[PDB]
Amino acid sequence: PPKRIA
Amino acid sequence: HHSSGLVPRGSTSEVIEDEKQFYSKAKTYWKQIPPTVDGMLGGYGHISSIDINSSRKFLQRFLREGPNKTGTSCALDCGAGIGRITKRLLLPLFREVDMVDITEDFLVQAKTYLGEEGKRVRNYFCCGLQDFTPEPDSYDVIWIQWVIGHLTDQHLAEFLRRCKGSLRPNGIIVIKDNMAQEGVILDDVDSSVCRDLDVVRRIICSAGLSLLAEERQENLPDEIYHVYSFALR
Repeated sequence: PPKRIA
Repeated sequence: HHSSGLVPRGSTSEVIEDEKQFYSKAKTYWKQIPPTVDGMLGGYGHISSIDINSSRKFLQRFLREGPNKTGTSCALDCGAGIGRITKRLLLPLFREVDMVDITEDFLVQAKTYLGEEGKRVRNYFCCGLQDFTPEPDSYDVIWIQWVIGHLTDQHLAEFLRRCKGSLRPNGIIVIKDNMAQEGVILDDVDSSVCRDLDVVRRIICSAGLSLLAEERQENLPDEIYHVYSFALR
């Protein structure tokens, strides 16, 4: 998926 | 052209320590994810329409404009999951669609999820892309979205080379994926990598694919990685 900048 | 896509080895995501585990952990992860749009998008189901709208505009340029228009007879959805993209992007634009995905449970659900237009899905292939060979001269568009992070650098290059041999005249491959701010970043939850733009362009071009178009997705939530689309052949 798209995902949060870690 | 070697039908296996073989190329010499170049660069490596040295962030991938054990390739066998990189693949087995991802296969395990997806086997327990619910076969739903929320499962496909990791809690970002609310951007699905925005995503599809941009993809449609991007692809329509190749189908509608130019002297050597891309055809509309058949598309391949790579890493298709339950068919979110096949249903809302590809089936409205291509006469028939094939799907390939590693997760059996998602291909099974796709029959239900796609509804009546799913009867225009010709083949449901269950395979990892690293092991998959699309049929020669078969597809006008090969769509590869949010799955390149699941392949090693070498397998990505070889897969794209196999894809090239699967395109019909004027066909294109599209990659749409997350791009890291810099370098290569491993997500140890789903066992995938995010790569920066320069890294991805180098993999494509060093594999012998021609980059036709590149576009950053606008209007996404502030907190997520940038998403880019590339057209190649």
